[PDB]
Amino acid sequence: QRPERIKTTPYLEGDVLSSDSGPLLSVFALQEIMQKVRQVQADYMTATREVDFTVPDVQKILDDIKALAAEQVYKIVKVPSISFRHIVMQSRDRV
Amino acid sequence: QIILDLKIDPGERMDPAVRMVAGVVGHLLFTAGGRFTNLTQNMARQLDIA
Amino acid sequence: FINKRIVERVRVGQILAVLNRRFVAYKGKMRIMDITQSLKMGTKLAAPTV
Repeated sequence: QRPERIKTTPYLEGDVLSSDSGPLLSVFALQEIMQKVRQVQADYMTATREVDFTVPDVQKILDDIKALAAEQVYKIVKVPSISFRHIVMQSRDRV
Repeated sequence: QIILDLKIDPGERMDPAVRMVAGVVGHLLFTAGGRFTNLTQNMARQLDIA
Repeated sequence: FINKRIVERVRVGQILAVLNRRFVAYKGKMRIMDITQSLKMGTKLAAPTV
């Protein structure tokens, strides 16, 4: 419905090669970054602390963050909690 | 935020015309100065040689 | 007769008097990597043929 996508001449019409999206490209970028450093450290001897360069699932993290917005930092009750109690000794006028 | 460099593979075998044509294409496809850049300096050097 | 000092009787308060050398150590969060073999990583460019 956008005016930019209206074509009145066949100059700009061509064949569809492939598709791409957001999450795929995010995961792809993370994989490309991790693979390079892993390969470089494999090809030459290195002295460093050991770190496993894995790739997480971005979509699950986004879903968890989205679900985190539905939590409540307060509670609704009918009576407040007890703050003072008493101990009864053998006396009858002092506690 | 992301810049490009050239990949070197001994297993790759290609016609030299591909490299010479990519030399022309790179100057029309990329930005290499002023306010920002898409390329490293070595990549620009290789494109100039091509 | 050898002028070097090989064995010497010292007091217990004198033991830590041999600490007089400057040592430099690299942080464990850094990395040290030997890239000598990287100087032979290259590819030959073939000339156009017939």
